[PDB]
Amino acid sequence: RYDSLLQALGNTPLVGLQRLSPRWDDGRDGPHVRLWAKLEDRNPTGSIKDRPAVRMIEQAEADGLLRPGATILEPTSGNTGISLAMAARLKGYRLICVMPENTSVERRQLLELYGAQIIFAVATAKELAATNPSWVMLYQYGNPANTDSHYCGTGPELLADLPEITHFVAGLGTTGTLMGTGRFLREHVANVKIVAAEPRVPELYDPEILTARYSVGAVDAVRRTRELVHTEGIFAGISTGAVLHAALGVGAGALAAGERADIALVVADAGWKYLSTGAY
Amino acid sequence: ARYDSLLQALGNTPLVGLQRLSPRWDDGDGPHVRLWAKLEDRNPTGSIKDRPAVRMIEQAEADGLLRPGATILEPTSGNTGISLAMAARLKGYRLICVMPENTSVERRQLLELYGAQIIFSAAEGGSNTAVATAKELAATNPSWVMLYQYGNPANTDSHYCGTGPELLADLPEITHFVAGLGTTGTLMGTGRFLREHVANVKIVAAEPRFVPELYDPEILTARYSVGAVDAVRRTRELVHTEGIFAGISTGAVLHAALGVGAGALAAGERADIALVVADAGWKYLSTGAYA
Ligand SMILES: O=C(Nc1ccc(Br)cc1)Nc1cccc(C(=O)O)c1
Ligand SMILES: O=C(Nc1ccc(Br)cc1)Nc1cccc(C(=O)O)c1
Ligand SMILES: *Cc1c(COP(=O)(O)O)cnc(C)c1O
Ligand SMILES: *Cc1c(COP(=O)(O)O)cnc(C)c1O
Repeated sequence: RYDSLLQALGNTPLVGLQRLSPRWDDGRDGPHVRLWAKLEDRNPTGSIKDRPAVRMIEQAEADGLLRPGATILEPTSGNTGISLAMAARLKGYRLICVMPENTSVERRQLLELYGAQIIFAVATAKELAATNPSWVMLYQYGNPANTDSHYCGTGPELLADLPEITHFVAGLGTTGTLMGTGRFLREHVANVKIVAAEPRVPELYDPEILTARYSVGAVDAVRRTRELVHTEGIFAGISTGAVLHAALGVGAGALAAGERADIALVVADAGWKYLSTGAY
Repeated sequence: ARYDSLLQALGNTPLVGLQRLSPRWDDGDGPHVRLWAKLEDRNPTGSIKDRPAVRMIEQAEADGLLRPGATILEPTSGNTGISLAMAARLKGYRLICVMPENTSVERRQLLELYGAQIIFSAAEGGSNTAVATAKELAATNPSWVMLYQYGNPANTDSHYCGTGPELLADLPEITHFVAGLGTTGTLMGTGRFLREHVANVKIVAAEPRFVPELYDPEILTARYSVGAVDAVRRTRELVHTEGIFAGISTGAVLHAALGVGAGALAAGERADIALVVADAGWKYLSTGAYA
């Protein structure tokens, strides 16, 4: 038990996708090729972003860059702003997000609910921060604490739950998830594969880390999200579907090569905020 | 630990202290009065109903009453439908939900996504009408299996064997348990396990301003009615002060738990009060309650 919602963060579960795996059981036909989904919607605000956000705020607090009542500014497409907004409420900070306008209304309403101000993006944010040296722009595209939240949280957990791991599949945006988790995994698990999926350059990006990079179209992503919820029950956001497409490629490949695989993949958030789009 | 199936990643939900919101968080001018939030939005479909939906099916499975291909029928205000819709996809069953039209669009959406048939019963009569409609649909077509959540003891048992033990493990110093009073499973099963293990424990109900066959009034200390308006206000207050983005029934439980908390404070008595967050705010956004 916890004294704050902020502590009820991480230690997310890992779930075997038996129905969707290319081959769950070892058989006379070859070794298993299993997909394991890690449910990051199970964090305080519904997404993996609670990890880096919280750690970024705590990290600047400790660096002495924040004082109560202070204004925090972050460019975000939604999830980090929501995470940050939650944390700024409890800690007594103001939040301003710089966001693209083609975003789902659900994001707006949660930002508003948490008391965030929205300006309808990195460049914009950078300009405003230059204009207001009072403000703190944690900057998820370059803040080492993004990568650390994953090196120190996601990665270790994944290793603890899946020591037989062969591949890790995540989305590539700020790149924190793959740089943190991936470097930790490569530092502990020999010949481990680190696989991005991106839509068809931050400062956190390390080119040495990725093993693979699938580009995934929007139609494939949506299609795959639906398959996931039809077949495993998992009500995931759309990034998960791009991720899952790239997991089925690696899987198909392990199946064809008769090699054993256990393929951890990230469910970065749930479908809730994507409903308005009518992709579900 | 890991799970071979989403069906297993269920229960063992977190319990978090509400420091800002508890009347008196520090035991120092009075003993403390503490609110503890058990977060049942941490469940496969984001609701406490995962506990009972799963256990009803499995227990039906056991008793011989189900074998896939089979079609389940259930009346629901949404949460139970969703749980059952998810569990029915994995187990190879078809689902019909009877649900009133007043319900939020988000519930409809999810139900269809999981691919349940939904008969929207008329708003007039609420759940009585959703239930009566299912009984009549059951009466045509006896092959459809109605688990019946208002009377299936696998509902009360899911909380007796899960929710309760989990509470007692995390908050052994517990003095009250507050939860909404719907099918009555949560309060009956959690309340029965706790009365057995914790002497003097208070079981407190919240209900909105027919009697389910699960309902044993012996288990309850007190029934608090709560208006929608107070529920919305307390739900909003919960996010503003503790960051917890809860559903509206959680506001009603919060409103009732502060009553009890306020009671303990004013009499200088220690209270450690556990309240259920039955679901998150996601399915309530279209209502406008969060604007
Ligand atoms: O990169 C993604 N999502 C994503 C979607 C599809 C694919 Br394919 C890969 C990643 N999200 C993201 C990236 C950078 C910042 C934020 C943010 O929430 O502020 C989110
Ligand atoms: O009783 C509630 N919610 C509720 C709302 C306000 C108050 Br006060 C107490 C409970 N939900 C409920 C009850 C019975 C069945 C279902 C269902 O999801 O089918 C939901
Ligand atoms: C942030 C995010 C990603 C990408 O994670 P990064 O660590 O930023 O690369 C993918 N999907 C969702 C839903 C996200 O919020
Ligand atoms: C079911 C439910 C309740 C009440 O619980 P019962 O165990 O049915 O009495 C309260 N709130 C929500 C959101 C629910 O789905």
